[PDB]
Amino acid sequence: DTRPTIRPRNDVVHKQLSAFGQYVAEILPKYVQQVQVSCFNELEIFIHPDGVIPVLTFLRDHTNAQFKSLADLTAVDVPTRQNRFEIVYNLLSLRFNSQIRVKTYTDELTPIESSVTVYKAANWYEREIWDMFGVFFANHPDLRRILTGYGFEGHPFRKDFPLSGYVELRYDDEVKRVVAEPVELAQEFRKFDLNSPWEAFPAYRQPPE
Amino acid sequence: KLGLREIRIHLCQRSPGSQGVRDFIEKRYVELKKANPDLPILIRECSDVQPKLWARYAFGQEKNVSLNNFSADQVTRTLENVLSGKA
Amino acid sequence: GVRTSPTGEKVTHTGQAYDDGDYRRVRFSDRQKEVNENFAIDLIAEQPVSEVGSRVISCDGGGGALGHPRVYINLDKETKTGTCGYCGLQFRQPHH
Amino acid sequence: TQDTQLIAVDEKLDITTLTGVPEEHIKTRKVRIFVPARNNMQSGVNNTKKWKMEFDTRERWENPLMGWSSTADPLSNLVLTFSTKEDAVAFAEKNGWSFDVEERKVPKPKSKSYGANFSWNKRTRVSTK
Amino acid sequence: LHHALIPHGKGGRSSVSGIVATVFGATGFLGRYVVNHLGRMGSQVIVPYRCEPYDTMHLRPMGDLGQIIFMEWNGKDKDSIRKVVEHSNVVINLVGREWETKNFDFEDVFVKIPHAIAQVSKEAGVEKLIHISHLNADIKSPSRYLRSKAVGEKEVRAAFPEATIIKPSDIFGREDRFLNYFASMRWFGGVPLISLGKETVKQPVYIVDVSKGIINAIKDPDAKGKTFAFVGPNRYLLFDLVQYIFAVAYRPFLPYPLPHFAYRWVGRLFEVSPFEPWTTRDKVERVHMSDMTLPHLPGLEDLGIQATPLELKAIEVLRRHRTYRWLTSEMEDVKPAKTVNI
Amino acid sequence: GTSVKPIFSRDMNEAKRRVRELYRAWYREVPNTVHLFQLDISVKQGRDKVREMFMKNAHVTDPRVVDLLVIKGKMELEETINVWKQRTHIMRFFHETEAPRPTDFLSKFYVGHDP
Amino acid sequence: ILPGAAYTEKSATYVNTEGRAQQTKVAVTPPGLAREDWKIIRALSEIAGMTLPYDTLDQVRSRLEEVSPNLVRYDDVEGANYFQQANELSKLVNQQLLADPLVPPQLTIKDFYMTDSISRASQTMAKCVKAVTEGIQAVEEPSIC
Ligand SMILES: NC(=O)C1=CN([C@@H]2O[C@H](COP(=O)(O)OP(=O)(O)OC[C@H]3O[C@@H](n4cnc5c(N)ncnc54)[C@H](OP(=O)(O)O)[C@@H]3O)[C@@H](O)[C@H]2O)C=CC1
Ligand SMILES: [Zn+2]
Repeated sequence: DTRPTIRPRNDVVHKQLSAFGQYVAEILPKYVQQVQVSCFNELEIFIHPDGVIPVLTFLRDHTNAQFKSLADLTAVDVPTRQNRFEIVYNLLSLRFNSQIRVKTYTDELTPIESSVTVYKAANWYEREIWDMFGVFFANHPDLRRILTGYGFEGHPFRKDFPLSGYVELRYDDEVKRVVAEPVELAQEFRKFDLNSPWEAFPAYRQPPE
Repeated sequence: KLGLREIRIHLCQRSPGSQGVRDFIEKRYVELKKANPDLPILIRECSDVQPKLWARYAFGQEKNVSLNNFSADQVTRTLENVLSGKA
Repeated sequence: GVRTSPTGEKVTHTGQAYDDGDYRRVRFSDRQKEVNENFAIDLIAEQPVSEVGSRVISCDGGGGALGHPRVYINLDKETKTGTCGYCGLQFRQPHH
Repeated sequence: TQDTQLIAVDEKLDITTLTGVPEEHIKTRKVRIFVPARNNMQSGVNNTKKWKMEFDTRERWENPLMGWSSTADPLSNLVLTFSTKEDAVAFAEKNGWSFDVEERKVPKPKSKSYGANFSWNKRTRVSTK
Repeated sequence: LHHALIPHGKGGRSSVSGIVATVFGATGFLGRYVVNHLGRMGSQVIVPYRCEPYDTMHLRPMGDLGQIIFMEWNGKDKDSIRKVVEHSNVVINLVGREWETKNFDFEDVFVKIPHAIAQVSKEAGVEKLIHISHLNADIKSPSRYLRSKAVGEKEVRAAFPEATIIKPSDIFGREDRFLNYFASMRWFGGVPLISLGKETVKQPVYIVDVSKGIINAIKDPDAKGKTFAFVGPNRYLLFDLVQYIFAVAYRPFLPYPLPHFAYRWVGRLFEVSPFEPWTTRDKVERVHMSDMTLPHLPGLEDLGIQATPLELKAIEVLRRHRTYRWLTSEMEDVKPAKTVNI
Repeated sequence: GTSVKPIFSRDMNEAKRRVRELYRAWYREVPNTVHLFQLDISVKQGRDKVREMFMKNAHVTDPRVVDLLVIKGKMELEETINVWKQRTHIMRFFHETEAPRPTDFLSKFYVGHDP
Repeated sequence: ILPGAAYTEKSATYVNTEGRAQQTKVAVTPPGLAREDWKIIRALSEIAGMTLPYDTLDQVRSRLEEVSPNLVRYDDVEGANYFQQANELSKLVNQQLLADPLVPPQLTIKDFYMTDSISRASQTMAKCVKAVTEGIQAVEEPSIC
């Protein structure tokens, strides 16, 4: 084939995903702000934060969507935006053999309606989002830290949280108990600025401001 | 001891609030310097600054007379007021 | 070879040797200060200077793929020899 | 355009008490907002298009052992990227960090003409090509 | 200071404190704490040991990699002492033994060993030698422990002039043989206080306070040549002190009065044990002897430290001795005993 | 821009209300927590440490923020009640092992380049 | 002798000959026990009793603003004026010229290199002045990588 290295691209899936994207957009124009199909046939739906519950319920219950499995629930921390956190939902439809992406936005101080009602799988995913990033979710049953140690300060996955953290641990013999101290690395993490100053992909050349 | 050590004038280049001191300095400053050649009158100007006068007295003391919107005659009358006392 | 320091400690090929007043020496007591003896700075000198009747040469360190990347040395300056940067072997044009 | 029990929250965002940063690393640190200059060794410009946030350097001693560059300041390798100065300068005091901002240096346009290389009168005529 | 001894960091494990300690006999009660306090600040402590390396294992995780160096030394060997103190800034002496071993009596371990340590340290060229001796050190006290200590500190003073000498009164801590010793006396029927312990007056001092006192002495520039005396804030009568111990331990109290000569006999009886003796005759004299106040010598407070009362850190030692009936009792249940004016 | 929907509290008054009983829920069990975890420290220094932690978070003047610490303190109370934090986690609040960092400019100049 | 901080070891404020007041940043902390220059003087004043007001870099920079407001306007040339007034004052007093020709201290390359303390203590700079003084034969190394 003329493209033995380039990954083949499917247009039929692109058309089916695009048609469904318009379908969902017309169904709930109250929350669906923009929708796009990526080059590698993946659909993303951009909803308003208030539409977290209604949009998910429609995708879960509609006969023409039947997205009945929350694959994962994560957020991407982008400090340059007004709402730095960007909650992302990934759903899979077993009946129609397709996956969808539903993404919202949220600043530091704003609660999001927990999707525990629609997807009981979200319950533990919600705690991770709050623990790693700090996004609080209202109506969550048992919202608490899930991964970080007890009495942990801050939210690690935030881009403004240092990788090495603020506190290390040590067994102090004077108190005969493991204690916490300010971090002091034997060798500091050698940061590597390895971004070439030459443009990589002209396709994503952001127009000048 | 509070004998006069230095006088600092901070004036804006184009602000109308510092217009009066500009009128003073083009005319009367030279005559003042002939009167007190030893005195270090400082005219460190700037942009968008409230026209103020600093007078450094001995033993490290500094008064902060502010000549905001003062006219040229007003600026001069403030000056001789500050240096009226030799100490 | 290895030169001993005045304080009585072997000096590494990098020239490292602890000062007499340096406290960071108690580590070596009841142990041994690891130093290599085959000083690469010396051993490369014993290699004979190859003589080839060509303006330029190609050195790969021997072994083809097992050596260093192939470089070309310009043996034009008759004043001195041309040495491969990777391995250090010298070359010289015989009276050009 | 959203009736969600809206209340007046005029006061500036002060999330500092929630980020968990200790007291020391929240005042005595002076962050810098700047557009990084191009690496003068190179000529590309694709690294001078995003505002960067960085923290002032601190002590960096040498280990009693083999001697790496130890440190005790966690906010040493933290570099943040912002697409606009206003977003960058807003992230500083929202997190409660004293900042100084350096304006972007735009290379001024320079008129270049090949014909000037061979000028009848002007001293810009070159002696080699 | 040497080019490699300039202090660096923020006092943490990886921070370079700049002091190369040589804590002698660190495999013990105070040796454990002083190494730890030196370990936190990042000080290369050259810890010599004569015991099994296993008994020094607890010492390893108190300093950054390469900081704590273990060396083998012998008391009756100048070469071993020289080897450990050849590269050092400060040498800490903590060798001691409450009983007389077959190969080591009070004379050997409180005068002979401190003499060799002090003499070799001066020849080596160290800056400060911190030597420790009992507060009750006296040349005429019958207890050879106090008698040997008094001779040693005078000798160490002669050999090393600017050698700070510490005179702690009586340490108490997790493994102190002072609070534990009295708490362990429940097994032997009742507690046989000598003359009911109505005359002996003691001034126990917290072990952590002594440890930080030593460290502050190291960094202090005025400690050169001084002779400190470490005492606790309060001062306790022996009978009431043992009352506080057994009340905090919630154990039955049987104040048996026992004649002094008889006590010297039972101390002899317990001395026969080849292993660690429960108590010796010299130990009986020490608990019977009081801690005289020496206001002329500088106190603990002068080393920028605040003393910790025993009634504040009492449950630390006696929580273990409490049975299950009292393993969970609070701290303030038992109030401090009688406090004779200090 | 100046208006954004709240967490739990509509203004400072009810936000302060949710602080009070949180302090109430923190006062009562401190002797119980000390008993539960075999705290070396007495009850008294437990109570003011709760007070001091509540005190340091006083400059907050935003209803949304105060809700966040209020709910965060609730989890901290929850973690302490059902023995989720051990002695080491509790003793973490009492900064014991670390030496006091002096506050005078002279001492800082003596020890390092710390601003 | 009081060890100070080099220009790469402090966040200073240097003013060029054109009037622009730019600032440097701490590239690496001073070696050994050497501290920042302004903190040394401020600490010295505290010991001597006459403690200075400013205690932080922002404070001393604010004090710098009070003495001269143009020392804080970073990367901004504050244009001066009143040349005529300076000219009139120079008309006062009379100092006469001399016959000594205007000879700059540095006429050739060799004395451009060895000027300041950092340059004088430099090793790579010593090779340069060595190179320009004598011929090429005194400067060469087996330079390959
Ligand atoms: N109340 C008190 O007990 C007070 C004690 N002091 C002094 O403090 C010092 C240490 O006390 P403490 O830690 O409780 O004592 P320990 O018996 O608990 O520890 C003594 C230390 O000295 C070592 N040591 C003792 N004798 C010898 C010897 N002959 N050869 C080699 N090493 C030896 C021990 O080694 P190993 O562990 O292998 O036996 C151990 O490291 C002593 O000098 C003591 O007199 C001062 C004031 C008060
Ligand atoms: Zn080669």
